[PDB]
Amino acid sequence: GEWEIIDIGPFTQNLGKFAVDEENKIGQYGRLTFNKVIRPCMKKTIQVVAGYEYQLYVYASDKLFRADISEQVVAGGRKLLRFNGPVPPP
Amino acid sequence: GEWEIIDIGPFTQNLGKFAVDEENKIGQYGRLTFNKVIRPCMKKTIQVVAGYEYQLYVYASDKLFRADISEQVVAGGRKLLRFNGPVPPP
Repeated sequence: GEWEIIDIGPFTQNLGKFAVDEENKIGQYGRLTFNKVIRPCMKKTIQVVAGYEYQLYVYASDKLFRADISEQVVAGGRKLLRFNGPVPPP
Repeated sequence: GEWEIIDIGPFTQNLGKFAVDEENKIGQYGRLTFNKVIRPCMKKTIQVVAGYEYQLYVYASDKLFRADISEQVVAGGRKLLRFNGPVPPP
C-alpha cells in the first residue's frame, strides 16, 4: 500500500487516453472526448512478485542431470478498473 | 541473485517430472524416465516486479473523472531453461 506521485505529461497523458478509450468500449457514460490528465496523478503499489529460477539434481533413466526451471513473472498489460464522475477539482 | 534451499518432496518432485517431460519434447537426450529429485534443490531470485494501480484525474468532454488503471504483474508458467548431464552426485 505504498504511494508515489508521478509527474504529469507523456506517460500520464497516455494513461488518460487509455482510460477514456476503454471506457467508451462499455460506453455507458456516452461518448467521451479525452482532454487532459491533471495533477495529482497517483501510483499505488498493489503487489510485489518475484521471479525464480530453480536448479535441480534429477535422476532420469537412472542418470543424474542438472535442470534449470524458470518461474518468470510477467508485467502484463493495462486494464481500466474503475471510471466514475464527475468530480470536483483536487 | 538471492539463494534459498527448498526441501525436497511433492513440489520439487513435480519440478523434476516437469523438467523431464519438457526435455523429451525436444527429445535429443533420447527418451528419459523420471526417477527422483535429490538434495540440494536450489531456488534463485532472478527478478522482483511490482504491480501498480494508477489513480488519475481525467478531463473528458470537459468533465472531470476519477479513473483507476491497473498494471498487474502475472506469475506466468514454468519453462525448462537448461538440461545437461550426466553429472556427479553433489
